[PDB]
Amino acid sequence: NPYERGPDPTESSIEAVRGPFAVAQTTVSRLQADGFGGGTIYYPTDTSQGTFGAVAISPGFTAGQESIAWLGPRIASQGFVVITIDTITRLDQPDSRGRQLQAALDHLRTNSVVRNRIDPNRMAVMGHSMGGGGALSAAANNTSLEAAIPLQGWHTRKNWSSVRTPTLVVGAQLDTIAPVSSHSEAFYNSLPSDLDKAYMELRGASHLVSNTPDTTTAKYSIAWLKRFVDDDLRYEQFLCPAPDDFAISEYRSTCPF
Ligand SMILES: O=C(O)c1ccc(C(=O)NCCO)cc1
Repeated sequence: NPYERGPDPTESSIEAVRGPFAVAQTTVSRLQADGFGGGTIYYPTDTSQGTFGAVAISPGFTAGQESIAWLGPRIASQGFVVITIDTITRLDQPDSRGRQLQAALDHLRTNSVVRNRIDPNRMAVMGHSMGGGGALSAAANNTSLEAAIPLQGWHTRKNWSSVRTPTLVVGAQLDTIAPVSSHSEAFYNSLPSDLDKAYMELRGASHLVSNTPDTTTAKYSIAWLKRFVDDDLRYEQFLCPAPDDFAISEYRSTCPF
């Protein structure tokens, strides 16, 4: 596997706030951005091991970059190019949010500071609440995406039988804004039964768990991005079987992958 980056993983390594790769960040202004409201690109400086996969993360309704900013460097420090985006308007709906995620990804293909650091064939999308519903719409409109992770996602669309991208559904047990029963779990159930997928429910968590550094959210999101954006079979140990975490209230997967 030529896409493997960094040393072999442990529980502490996937839990670390910053991984091995030192990270730097560049900004894309609202004017510089074609198809989204701008954002911050986090990237590893060490290029000696090769290019990295790309990840785009979207915020929720009326939210901006800082609700998801802590995910940028945390994920990128494991060996990824991560752009956290602002939406074009504060009221953009989940279908629009999936486009701004794809436009942010495409913008990485031609970004000057990053395009030499990116493998444009291995990209993933992420999002909180409506940004999570957008992450599903971006996968449902681009079967070449390698991973999708809606974090407490929200969407009026319940049937996702057209997603072909390995998807990690992260719901919050005590979510009232987007309850897992009618949202997150409904998304996992309508995904293809043969798709490499997994539903993870965070114990005692509200809708706001992703707006602040949550280690459980970070560790499994890293494992998913490794196993699927890098095809890194070293990270399957953390997904198959069910993780032993009190932080996880429920878990269902298509393991082994
Ligand atoms: O971001 C929020 O504060 C928010 C956005 C949308 C709703 C809503 O109307 N969803 C009903 C469908 O379950 C609620 C809260």
